[PDB]
Amino acid sequence: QWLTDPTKVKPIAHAIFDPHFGPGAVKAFTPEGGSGPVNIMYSGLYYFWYTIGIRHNSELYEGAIFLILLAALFL
Amino acid sequence: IGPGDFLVHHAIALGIHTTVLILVKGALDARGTKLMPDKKDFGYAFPCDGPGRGGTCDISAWDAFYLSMFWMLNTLGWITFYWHWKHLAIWTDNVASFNTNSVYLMGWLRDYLWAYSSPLINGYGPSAAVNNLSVWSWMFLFGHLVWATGFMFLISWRGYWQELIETLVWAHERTPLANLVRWKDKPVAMSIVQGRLIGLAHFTVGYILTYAAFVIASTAGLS
Amino acid sequence: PLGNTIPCSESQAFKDLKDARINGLKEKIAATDPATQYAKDLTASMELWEYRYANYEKNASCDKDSGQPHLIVDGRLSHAGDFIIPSILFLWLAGALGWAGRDYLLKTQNAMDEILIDFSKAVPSLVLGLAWPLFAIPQILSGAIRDN
Amino acid sequence: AHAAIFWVRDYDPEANKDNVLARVLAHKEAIISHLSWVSLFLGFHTLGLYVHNDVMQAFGRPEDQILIEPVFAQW
Amino acid sequence: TRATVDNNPVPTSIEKWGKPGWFERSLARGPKTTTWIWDLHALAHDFEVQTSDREDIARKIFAAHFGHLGIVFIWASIFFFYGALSSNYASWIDNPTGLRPSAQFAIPVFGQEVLNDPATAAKGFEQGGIVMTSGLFHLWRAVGYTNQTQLLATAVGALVAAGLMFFGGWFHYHVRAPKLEWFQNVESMLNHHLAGLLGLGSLAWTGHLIHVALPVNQMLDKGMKAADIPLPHEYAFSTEAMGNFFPSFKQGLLPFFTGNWAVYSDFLTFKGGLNPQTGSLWMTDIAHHHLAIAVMFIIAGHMYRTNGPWNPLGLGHSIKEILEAHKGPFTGEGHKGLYEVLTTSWHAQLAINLAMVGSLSIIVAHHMYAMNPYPYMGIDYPTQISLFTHHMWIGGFLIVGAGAHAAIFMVRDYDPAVNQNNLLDRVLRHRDAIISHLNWVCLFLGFHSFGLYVHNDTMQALGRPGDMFADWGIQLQPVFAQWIQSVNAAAFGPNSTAPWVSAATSPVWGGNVLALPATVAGEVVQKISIAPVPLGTADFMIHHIHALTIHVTILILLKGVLFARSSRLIPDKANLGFRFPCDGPGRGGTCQSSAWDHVFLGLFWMYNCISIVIFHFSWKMQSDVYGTLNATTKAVEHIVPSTDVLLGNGTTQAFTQFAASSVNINGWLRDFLWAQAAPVINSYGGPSAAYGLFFLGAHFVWAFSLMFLFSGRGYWQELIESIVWAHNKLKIVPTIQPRALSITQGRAVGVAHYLLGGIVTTWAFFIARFLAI
Amino acid sequence: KIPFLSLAPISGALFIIGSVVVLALANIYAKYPLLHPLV
Amino acid sequence: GMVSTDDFQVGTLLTPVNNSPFIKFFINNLPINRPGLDPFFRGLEVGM
Ligand code: CLA
Ligand code: CLA
Ligand code: CLA
Ligand code: CLA
Ligand code: CLA
Ligand code: CLA
Ligand SMILES: CC(C)=CCC/C(C)=C\CC/C(C)=C\CC/C(C)=C/CC1=C(C)C(=O)c2ccccc2C1=O
Ligand SMILES: CC(C)=CCC/C(C)=C\CC/C(C)=C\CC/C(C)=C/CC1=C(C)C(=O)c2ccccc2C1=O
Repeated sequence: QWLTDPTKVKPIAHAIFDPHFGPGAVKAFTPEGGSGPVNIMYSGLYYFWYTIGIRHNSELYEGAIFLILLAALFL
Repeated sequence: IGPGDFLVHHAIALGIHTTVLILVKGALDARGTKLMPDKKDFGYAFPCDGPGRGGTCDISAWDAFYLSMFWMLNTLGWITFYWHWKHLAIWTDNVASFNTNSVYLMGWLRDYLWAYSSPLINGYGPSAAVNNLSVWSWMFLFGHLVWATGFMFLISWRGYWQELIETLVWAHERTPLANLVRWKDKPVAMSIVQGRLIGLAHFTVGYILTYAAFVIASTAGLS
Repeated sequence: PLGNTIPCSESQAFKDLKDARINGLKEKIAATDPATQYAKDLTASMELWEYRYANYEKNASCDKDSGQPHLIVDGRLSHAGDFIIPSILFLWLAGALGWAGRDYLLKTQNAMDEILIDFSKAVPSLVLGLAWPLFAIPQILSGAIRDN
Repeated sequence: AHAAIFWVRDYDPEANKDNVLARVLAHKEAIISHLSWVSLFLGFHTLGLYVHNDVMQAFGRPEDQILIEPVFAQW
Repeated sequence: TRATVDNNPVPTSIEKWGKPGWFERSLARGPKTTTWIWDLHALAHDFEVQTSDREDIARKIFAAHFGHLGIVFIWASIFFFYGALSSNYASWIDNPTGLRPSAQFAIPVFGQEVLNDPATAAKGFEQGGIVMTSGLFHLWRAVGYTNQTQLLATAVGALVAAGLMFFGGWFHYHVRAPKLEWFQNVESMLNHHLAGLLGLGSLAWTGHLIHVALPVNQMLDKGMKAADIPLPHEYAFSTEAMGNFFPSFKQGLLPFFTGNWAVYSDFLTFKGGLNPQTGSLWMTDIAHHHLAIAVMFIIAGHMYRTNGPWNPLGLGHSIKEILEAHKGPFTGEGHKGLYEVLTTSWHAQLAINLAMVGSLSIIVAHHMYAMNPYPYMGIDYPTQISLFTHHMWIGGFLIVGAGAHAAIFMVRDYDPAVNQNNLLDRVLRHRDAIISHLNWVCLFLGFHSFGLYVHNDTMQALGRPGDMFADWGIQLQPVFAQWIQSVNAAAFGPNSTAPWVSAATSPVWGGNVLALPATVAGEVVQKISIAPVPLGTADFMIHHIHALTIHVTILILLKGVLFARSSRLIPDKANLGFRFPCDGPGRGGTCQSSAWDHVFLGLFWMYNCISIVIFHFSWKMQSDVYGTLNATTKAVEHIVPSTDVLLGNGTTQAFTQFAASSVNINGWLRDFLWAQAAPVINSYGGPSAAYGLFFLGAHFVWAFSLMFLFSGRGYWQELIESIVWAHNKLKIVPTIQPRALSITQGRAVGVAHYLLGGIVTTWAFFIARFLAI
Repeated sequence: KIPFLSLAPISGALFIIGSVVVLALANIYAKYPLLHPLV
Repeated sequence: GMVSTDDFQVGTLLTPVNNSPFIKFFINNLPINRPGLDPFFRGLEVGM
């Protein structure tokens, strides 16, 4: 969804499960068109992954599998 | 670039050079000095050689690491304060604010530190409901708390806490229902180097989280 | 006209800060009694400030955009009064103080003379501080002391 | 830090006899006192020009502050 | 008795002026290093390590008292000269409410003349000036100054009095000095400091109020200008002039000698609280005050027994028999020994006296905002913030010195033979129970006040405003304090517990908002000097912060006192002294084990205590008392506005800014410490630009302290080894050896700069905020 | 050596006070300059 | 009278908070100290 309009919708780091949140913080950390509270990414990984050529979440998934198995290889 | 740029680059040269002074001083004096010519036999981290010969507090090479850590934090504070204000003055179409007020330090206090705090400290409030910057507001006050908690270990030192823990040990061994529960390791005060290192760790953690909370919530709260 | 730098004779913003200060001064005189020691002080400040902006005008001080005088330090002879003349003045008077104190130590070598100042050996130390290069250069060319 | 840790635990003055490492241990007071002079130099003057600029904005005089263009970096 | 005084102990010479450090044996050998210099200054007023004779010690303390009273008279003269030459007092007497008071200007040099405020410019003082916050002018208007030449006469008389105190010090040390037997008759000195010092002092002050201060304030309140009479409404020859102001009884002092006291019920009244016209105490109540406590102080100086050549005189009490009569079965042998303690130890007396005068200055800070003493004083808000803040800080410093000299007694003047089974001995036998229980109640107060604040930060951040300890959430109502407000508000009328009171104790208890005429450019009446001060959940929380900080400062200083001589760690600590750095890195490390270090730590904890007190006062007075009456329908508009607190359902509720925002640290940061610091950082180019410069300079001094606080001297000494090498390479050799600062003195420099930087930052903030609005 | 003025605080403090007065009157007489004038 | 110590080397005081007979009856018959009780039942009553 960030690839369709890079310039206004913000990168999302991860989604929040905090049981301490009241209703205001649940509405606060939810973006427009979002189903719950998330963290807005400020580390620049979306721009990194765009420039190195990732366009799908399945490529991010095979990247995740490859780094867990590469870590398992180093352990 | 202009003259506030000149002044903060000399502040940067100051910070790097003083941090190098403490560290090269801690490296080259580590084996021995005139106050302590056999210091290498006492290792890297040790408290002191006691109150004699005038007094020997912070005489180890570990201690010049320890004191250079505050200078590195202050140096890198001046560096990222510079980067942040010059870029936020570019990003808000207000480069005349940097070019006028970066030469004097109430401009740094007011037009950088007081002015850009406003979306941070209004992250949560009684009259406006919370937004996404309330976590950076809580992290900002958290880092103020952790940084100031460091100052306890940095300023107050050991033998107060050892005498205080001796009263606490008396209070536990004479309280019924509760002297029947005993420690296995004897409660003592933290060591001298330990009090320095824990005070540094709190100072440093509070420094990083205070600045990270401000540099993210002030820049994300421009709009 | 250097980088981010134009002189005072063609700077618009220096004229704006100039006539803003002179106008705010002239309604500060023009609303008061001229015989009450406030307004004489404001006319002295007005004359002082006219020749302060005129001296920033006539010796090529340099402004651009924000209008305040920006000092160029290279060793340029056009901008010699920015750095080079207060350099020679600082080395003269600070070498005077350092050489006077150093010579005071070399003639006293006594602990009572440091907390209780002997003026008969402190003021001519200051007088030879006022001519310190003639006594300091050939002791650089000779050498000080052998210590490691 | 690990420079100083090298100095306490791993340096031997006999195998390193009169190499460059032993010579900068030999004239250590020159390096420390000259870093002391650089640090005091930069601090006295940077703080003095900054506090000058503070007094001049305090006294209503922005055109009396000391303003030095960084001529070497614009070159 | 009998005033047994020796003749000429010390010849008057110049020979010891050329020898600094004569008074101590290690200093007398000459300066060899630089620590001698600091050892010259730290031992200058320690007379007990200079001479061992307690008599000569007592004479040095006595001549020091005269020299100090001389320096205080020099300071008194200095503000009387400044009020008498370069003030606006000839025009401030006609406009006390629309003219800002000033007695100092900045001369036409370096551009400082923007510091001259043009709201102080009036006739005579036509330059502008520095607005002062001491409230000297309202004091001066209340005691009857209408003219600057009599202010000059007070200034000359204070210089003459400074010269008299210096000649008294030189006479009673060098020419004719008293012995040790003169000092220890504490009965007579108590009898002549109650009846003579306090009793005749406030009796003569009642005489000043009746003859001078009540009629001049009645002329200033009835509407006439500075053209007054200062000499013809006095004394016998214008006795009828006492009848022209407010009817002097029937005739003369004849109804004083005949006993009908009710005809003086016009200038000795018991009316009650504050005057609506001037916002201050009624002057007749002030005169009847100082007379009633004057009388009861002359009764108070008739208590202790003094024997001499007076025949029937000599009935009364010895203090020793009273102290040795109060024994108890819980407390062993009671107060026996405490008379010998308090008649042979100066530090024990100084500990009691610093505790009492610091407590009394804190008492003074409360009661002078609470009852406004001086005309048009409570509406000048920088003076209110400044005198509360001033007397709070002086009070906290003297309480830390009380803990200091109690520990100095316990190091130096403790004798086990005198203190056998008394209260002082058995306190030392269960000092672990006292300090440990004190440690527990400090933990309880800290969790149950600060964790409430942290909880409020958390629940307001998480979007749960109803989960907050606040007045809109979990209410923590101060029901005892609110009940005492209801009792002191309700006790004035008929059929009450004080039946003949017209206007209660103070309006802060819950009765009526009081307002004063003032200009403020071209406005209307406004200017609430004083209002009821309501107590809610935030007041519960801030008062338990205050109980926390008081109790930790007690814990530190009292742990310094009771563990001064010995501990389980160091049993021989009294041999190590009051002021030693440590006993080495052994036993784990013994850093800051001396009782001096507990004074050093209790100084910062006093800083914490008094800073939160003056922060409570600034935000509290600003949020619920101080402000404006609106020109339409007389509505109260405070200095900071009301906050509409968003509730959890969606609606709002109006609270004041202290009631809404002082329940967490984010509101303290934002609405108190970010919002009200806008006039100290925007003050440049104007009359408050110095307070910006003091604000930044005090931030510098506070941060400069932390080099000395967080470091230690072995670093600095091997650094000075490298700098001393650089000096010896160029033949620049001081005979006085460049040393690092000592451990105790580095701690002292750090606490001095921490205290100077924080309190001057806060001073700059308070004055630069309160001059603006 | 004279009494009370040969001491290091008096000699030092009158050096700071005399220096700031001579510097001050140098700022009045040279009209508080920023630089040295060449023209 | 009220405060004795009954072993004066041991750092404790025998006080009516410490040594009143009903306080000793209370503390000494709280379940951790009440005699004749297996440790499980002491834990049981403390837990309840
Ligand atoms: C006779 C006085 C004198 C002289 C000739 C020097 C000379 C020197 N100092 Mg030193 N110093 C002095 C006094 C002096 N100092 C005093 C009083 C202090 C304590 C504040 C120091 C603290 C100091 C440090 C920490 C360092 C030096 C360093 C140096 C060297 C480098 C230049 C510099 O940094 O200036 C700096 C000067 C100061 C920081 C001190 C300020 C100037 C003082 C107050 C002047 C003393 C006035 C004296 C009372 C005059 C007497 C007059 C007489 C006729 C009665 C240089 C050879 C640096 C070095 O090691 O270089 C390699 C170094 O880091 N100095
Ligand atoms: C009004 C402006 C002003 C003010 C208030 C100061 C103030 C100060 N300067 Mg300074 N300076 C200025 C303008 C100013 N400077 C300018 C425009 C220059 C450029 C030329 C310098 C260059 C300069 C140097 C090189 C040094 C200072 C130093 C100092 C400090 C102590 C000096 C002293 O007299 O103590 C008493 C005197 C002595 C203790 C001995 C005299 C030493 C003099 C200052 C240096 C002479 C040595 C040698 C001949 C030349 C050095 C070689 C150099 C080219 C690297 C002091 C706080 C010293 C410092 O900062 O410490 C680190 C120092 O070493 N300044
Ligand atoms: C190190 C930092 C620094 C530097 C480089 C300067 C530099 C300057 N300041 Mg400044 N200032 C500083 C720190 C500094 N300041 C600080 C920290 C403060 C706060 C206390 C101030 C507060 C301040 C004010 C309020 C003002 C200045 C002013 C000035 C300027 C004029 C000085 C002058 O030329 O006099 C004149 C010099 C001469 C006429 C040369 C003749 C010298 C004679 C021969 C000897 C006098 C030297 C001395 C007294 C030694 C005695 C010698 C003996 C033989 C008698 C100058 C550019 C003035 C200004 O207008 O700014 C533009 C002014 O208004 N400063
Ligand atoms: C009636 C008040 C009173 C009196 C008579 C004394 C008397 C004494 N005290 Mg004491 N004390 C007091 C109140 C008092 N104190 C208070 C209110 C505190 C809490 C702060 C203390 C805490 C204290 C400690 C920790 C110690 C004493 C010690 C002493 C003894 C020697 C002190 C000395 O030699 O002078 C020397 C004075 C100095 C070296 C001055 C220090 C520097 C000052 C504080 C900085 C001033 C800054 C200024 C206020 C503001 C800035 C201005 C600046 C910018 C120019 C002496 C018997 C010492 C002792 O050994 O007891 C036997 C000691 O250990 N006192
Ligand atoms: C902001 C920094 C800071 C903090 C938090 C403290 C905290 C404390 N100080 Mg300290 N102190 C400080 C600065 C600080 N100080 C400095 C700078 C100095 C140097 C002068 C000192 C010197 C000092 C001395 C000499 C003494 C203290 C004492 C105390 C304790 C007081 C008891 C109390 O308040 O109850 C409760 C605790 C708090 C209010 C701290 C915050 C607790 C939070 C709100 C609760 C956290 C919830 C939960 C535990 C978190 C779990 C999360 C999980 C992941 C771990 C307390 C723990 C005194 C003491 O020991 O008495 C008991 C003691 O005598 N301090
Ligand atoms: C630990 C702290 C410490 C302390 C307290 C001192 C203290 C002192 N040091 Mg020092 N020092 C230190 C550390 C320390 N140092 C370190 C770390 C170093 C580096 C290694 C040095 C290196 C050092 C040197 C090289 C010297 C000192 C000197 C001094 C003494 C200066 C006396 C003074 O200021 O009056 C100042 C007196 C004058 C300026 C005399 C002139 C006054 C005239 C005659 C009066 C008439 C003028 C008239 C009023 C008109 C005024 C106009 C004017 C412009 C002329 C003083 C006792 C100096 C000394 O020995 O004494 C002279 C000295 O030369 N120190
Ligand atoms: C296995 C494990 C770690 C379990 C967790 C164990 C559990 C329940 C809580 C963790 C302990 C905690 C939270 C505190 C104790 C630390 C302590 C002895 C502090 C007092 C002390 C202070 C305050 C100083 O400033 C200071 C400065 C210089 C030297 C020494 C000291 C010093 O001693
Ligand atoms: C008229 C007048 C004012 C004359 C001034 C008289 C003259 C000429 C020079 C006087 C020298 C001066 C002004 C200061 C020296 C102080 C000094 C050696 C500090 C280094 C040091 C620092 C930085 C710490 O943090 C620290 C922490 C814990 C223990 C020790 C230390 C320690 O040692």
